[PDB]
Amino acid sequence: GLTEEQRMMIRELMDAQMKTFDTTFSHFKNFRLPGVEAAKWSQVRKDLCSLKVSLQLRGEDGSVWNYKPPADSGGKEIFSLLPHMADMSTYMFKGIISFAKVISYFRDLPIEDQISLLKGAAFELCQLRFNTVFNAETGTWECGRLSYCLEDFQQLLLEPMLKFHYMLKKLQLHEEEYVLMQAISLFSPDRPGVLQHRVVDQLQEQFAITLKSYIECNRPQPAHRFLFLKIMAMLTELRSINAQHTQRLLRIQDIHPFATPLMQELFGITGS
Ligand SMILES: C[C@]12CC[C@@H]3c4ccc(O)cc4CC[C@H]3[C@@H]1CC[C@@H]2O
Ligand SMILES: ClC1=C(Cl)[C@]2(Cl)[C@@H]3C[C@@H](Cl)[C@@H](Cl)[C@@H]3[C@@]1(Cl)C2(Cl)Cl
Repeated sequence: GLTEEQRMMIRELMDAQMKTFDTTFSHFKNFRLPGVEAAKWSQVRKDLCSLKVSLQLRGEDGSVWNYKPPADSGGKEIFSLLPHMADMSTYMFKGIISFAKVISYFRDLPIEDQISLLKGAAFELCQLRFNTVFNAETGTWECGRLSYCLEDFQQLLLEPMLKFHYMLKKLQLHEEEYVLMQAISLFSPDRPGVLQHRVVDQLQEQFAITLKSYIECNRPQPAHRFLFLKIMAMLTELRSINAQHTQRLLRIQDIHPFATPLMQELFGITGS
């Protein structure tokens, strides 16, 4: 029940996803691993312990390395996973940038708006891709040979990022619905610095109409009533999480620098 333009739109998004999402993380390599003002620190300590994961690395030979993080003992040990997480997020950001550049509607925007949209949406598209490898039964992001497992229930769901991942996963979305969510987030007309507000706003409305129509054509079941509105509400929540997490990053960076060059670009840090 989709128009020709709508089916072409979904095809181009699925094509871009297929070419730029390394779903087995086969090409994520050479990453760092953990080794073998007072009111600012209190806040940064609160920021960093809201996400506690162990790390597992499965070797191509069948060997397994497992890392269990330290407890907070009021010292620098809270930063032990930051270099690794910077490398993983940088890796994800490159895939996201490649995704945008493959899409015709994005290529056709002026380069300054391309940049402003990527700065605005890179984190959100990263989270959307990570949700597709999240295992909600085991609390683990399964990234090929790497796994990130939440450390020991309804308590962890208090953290908005974690509640987001569990709630989005339980909607049991199709690949097409995920990539349309990525498009709607990418083409957000109200990101800081956007000039072609009207063009971006019209593109976003078309991706949202395509998603609403896709759901109406392919999901008649009572469990999926209001699915389109649930997704849109999740995208609003993701924007709030984006703003919250950007402020945590800048606080951590202020007292303990760790952002990679690509992270600095996307998040406004100039090097001075
Ligand atoms: C997720 C946190 C805020 C967002 C931070 C971030 C945000 C963006 C990014 O590219 C990398 C990282 C690594 C550290 C993350 C933090 C670790 C704990 C904190 O909640
Ligand atoms: Cl998404 C995101 C990724 Cl990707 C990183 Cl590198 C990390 C990897 C897995 Cl554990 C997800 Cl939950 C986290 C965060 Cl919030 C961070 Cl910590 Cl940004």
